[PDB]
Formats: sequence, C-alpha cells, structure tokens
Amino acid sequence: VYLDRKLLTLEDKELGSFGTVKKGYYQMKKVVKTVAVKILKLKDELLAEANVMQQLDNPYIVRMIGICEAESWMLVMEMAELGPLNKYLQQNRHVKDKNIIELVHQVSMGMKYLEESNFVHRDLAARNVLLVTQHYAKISDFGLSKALRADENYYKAQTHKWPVKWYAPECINYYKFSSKSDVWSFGVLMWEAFSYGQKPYRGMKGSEVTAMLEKGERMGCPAGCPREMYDLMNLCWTYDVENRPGFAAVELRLRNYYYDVVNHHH
Ligand SMILES: CNC(=O)c1nn(C)c2ccc(Nc3nccc(-n4cc(N[C@@H]5CCCNC5)c(C)n4)n3)cc12
Repeated sequence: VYLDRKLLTLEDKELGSFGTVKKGYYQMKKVVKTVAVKILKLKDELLAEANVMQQLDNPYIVRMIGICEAESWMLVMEMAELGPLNKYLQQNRHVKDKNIIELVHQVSMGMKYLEESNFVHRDLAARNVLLVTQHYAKISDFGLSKALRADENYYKAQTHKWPVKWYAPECINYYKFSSKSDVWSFGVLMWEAFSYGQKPYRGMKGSEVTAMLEKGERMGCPAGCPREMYDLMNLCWTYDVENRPGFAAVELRLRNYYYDVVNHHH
C-alpha cells in the first residue's frame, strides 16, 4: 500500500489540475510502470479514496498502485494514457457510434462490478472515465465513493460541492445515494459520450435542472445517437428509484445492443 518515494519518478509538467494529476514512473520488481499520480494541494479524503480503490479488482476500474507520503500526499495509479473520456471525444469528433457503444458498455461492466461489490461511486461522469486506448475505458475518481453498510442499500449524506447535473432526484430530495442513483448518473454519462463530451443541461442552473426533471422533462436525443441508446438513457432517468433498472439490467441491454451492432457491421 505504502510506496517507496525513491522508486517513484514524477514528470515536471502536470497532466491536469484536490490538486494536480502528473505522469510518473514506478520501478516495479522488474519492469518500470508508467503511472498517473494524484497529488494533493484533503488528506483523510485521499486516504479514504485509496482505501476504496484497494478493494476493487476489475478490468474497467483504474488500478491503484499505492500511496506515498512525501512533499505532498500522493495516490499512484496505473496510467490510462488517453486521458478523460469527455476531453478525448471533444478532440476526436469522428469516433464512430459503434466505438461509443463499446466504451459506454465497458463503463457499464465496471459499474455492474461496483454494484455487485456494494460500492456507490457518487461521481459517475464522462470526466471520470479514462481511456487506456480508443477501445478500452476505465472508471476513475473514487473520491466521493462509499462502501455501503451491510444492512442498507444506500449511503445517506450528512450535509450537501455536488455535481447536481449528474445526480438522481432522490440524491437531491433525500440525500440518498445507491447503485440506482449511480445508474441515473450513468444515463447522463451516456448522453455526454453520444454528445462527444458536451456538458449536460447546457446553460442551466442546478435549480433549473431540478425543476426540469420534476416536470418530467429529459434531455433530447444527441445527433447520431441510436434510438435504442436514447431509450436506455431515458430508462436510467426513471424518476422512481424502485422502478429504475440496476447495472445488471443496464449492462445486459448494452451488451446485447453492442453485439447486434458488431455483427450487423460484419
Ligand atoms: C485533469 N486532467 C487529467 O486527468 C488528464 N489530462 N490528460 C491529458 C491525461 C492523460 C492521462 C490521464 N490518465 C490517468 N490515468 C489514471 C488515473 C488518472 N486520474 C485522473 C484523475 N482525476 C482527473 C481530474 C478530475 C476528473 N477526472 C480526471 C484521477 C483520480 N485519476 N488519469 C489523465 C489525464
């Protein structure tokens, strides 16, 4: 868990700005491993984040190498070279629809795993999906994640910043976060991905988003998004928590649609 700072080499220029994300190298038992390092500018939050990542083991979740306490506290992770999904899609506007389905399906597999593991992500957004390659996505950013109690299917937040545009109505109304509220966020993530990394609910305040949803209104179908994928976004945006599907049902819908698109392409 606790890494050796002399086996860590950090790059001077940051990748992005709880502080900063930098590229580095970690000397392993034989090979050198390229890493992404979250550097704090908060300590207990970083340790809790690390504690969540250490418990997860799935191909569609970012692997934590360890933590290091040096000049600042550091969370060292396996590098996903292509960076955040929203930025990548904004920069690569010609990624095919089949490829977007492939990536969102991978996110749904990682989330099916998280749901099975009884962890709630609480910040599932396209900025929190990282690309290993153009065909391999991993979920990142476990800073708000919670391990659910053995006796409850939700985490109750004590005092409300929150990414409100990705939050289900029960998060807003009752401060209750479950794998079903992660499904709602996944619906917004799908909308972002099929919109090539555009921000959801453009030009609206959080209170205006809440008023829109309460009226039963939902974002429109993005340009070129298949009807089946839009129907799935709408199903993730089921107001009633009990009627909303879980990740097992969402992943199955995506898996079947993806292989329909794969075999039709052949
Ligand atoms: C901000 N810019 C970047 O992250 C970024 N820019 N570029 C050009 C990159 C290239 C590769 C990676 N590769 C990586 N591989 C593994 C883990 C990470 N992580 C990133 C975050 N946070 C940022 C910040 C909060 C929102 N989400 C992402 C966490 C927690 N892990 N990044 C990250 C980036």
